[PDB]
Amino acid sequence: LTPTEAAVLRELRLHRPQLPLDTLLFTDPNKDPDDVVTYTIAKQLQADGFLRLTDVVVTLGDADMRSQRAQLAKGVFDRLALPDVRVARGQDYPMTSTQAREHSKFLAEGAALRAAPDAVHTDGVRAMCERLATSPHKLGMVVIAGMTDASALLAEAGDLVREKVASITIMGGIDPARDADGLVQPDTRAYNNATDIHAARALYRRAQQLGIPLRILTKEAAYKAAVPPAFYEGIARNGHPVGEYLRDVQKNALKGLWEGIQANLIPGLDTAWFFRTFVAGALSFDAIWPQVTKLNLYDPLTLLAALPGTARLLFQPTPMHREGASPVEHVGHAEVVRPEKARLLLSALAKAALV
Ligand SMILES: [Ca+2]
Repeated sequence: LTPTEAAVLRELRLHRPQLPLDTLLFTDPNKDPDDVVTYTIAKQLQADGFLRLTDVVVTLGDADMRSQRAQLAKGVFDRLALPDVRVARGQDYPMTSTQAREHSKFLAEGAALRAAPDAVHTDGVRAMCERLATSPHKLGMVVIAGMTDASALLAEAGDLVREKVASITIMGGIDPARDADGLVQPDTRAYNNATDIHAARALYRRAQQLGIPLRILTKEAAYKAAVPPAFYEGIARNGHPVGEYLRDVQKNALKGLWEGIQANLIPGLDTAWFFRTFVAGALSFDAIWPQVTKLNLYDPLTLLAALPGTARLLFQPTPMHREGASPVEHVGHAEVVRPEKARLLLSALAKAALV
């Protein structure tokens, strides 16, 4: 670690809960770095007693694709010394031919990290249901992917969820328009909502009907707290296979995008877009990489917003619910009050986890 990377951690450790929060995670890894960065910081947050990641249900793609994502997730948890995490593939959800193409994106970098098929399960949220029935304390639900399985969990176990879930924290989007009853509803444009829009609608609505507090972190929250390439270069620096996966995934993705834009293989985007997005022409990528200053970490910030100790340190969520209704909070650009502490905590946790 670095000195300032210690003081923020030291500071976080002041806010350790009495018991770690048992956590149910809904995730779609290996189409970008986001989800695996989250597993990485979760490792350190588990080490320091903020959470315990008991169950992970994986979505995005058809049944076999979800199993591949599940095997990848498993492989990462194994390499993070998190051997107890129970990973299962989610259930089928509606897919056009177009979605079947797009939802099947699976980075080559992840192929070699895949655990054996028998290391992961096929029965979705069943174990989560069984856990909800037998847990002595309330659990958190963290949603960093499409909402097919999170919604199914509420549909199947609404009785249990009402009594046994403390909150549902979601990397999603809020329609500026409330529904007929003034309930918050998902934005059709936010990636995790659009994966299965009807499941997202059903999750946002049913959480409020059941009185489960909802916390929605939207993409603009990540902008202030975006990290440089050194976040990635740093975690890979000691040869940790998860750190190396992450750095390679982020760098290769950005490289493919620059080169495709440049050659016009990706005609709808231009150099000007790339520069506004990642920085602040005819160049090769090794000349562009050092200029990159902004890399967004949506899913990790979402996990940070889900734990009371981390959230108090970084955010002031804005209430969105009608008076006396089931609570709904928004974390957007203005609600991230210590973005530089956020950036530092993210780096500290990630580095610590890979030691
Ligand atoms: Ca994700």
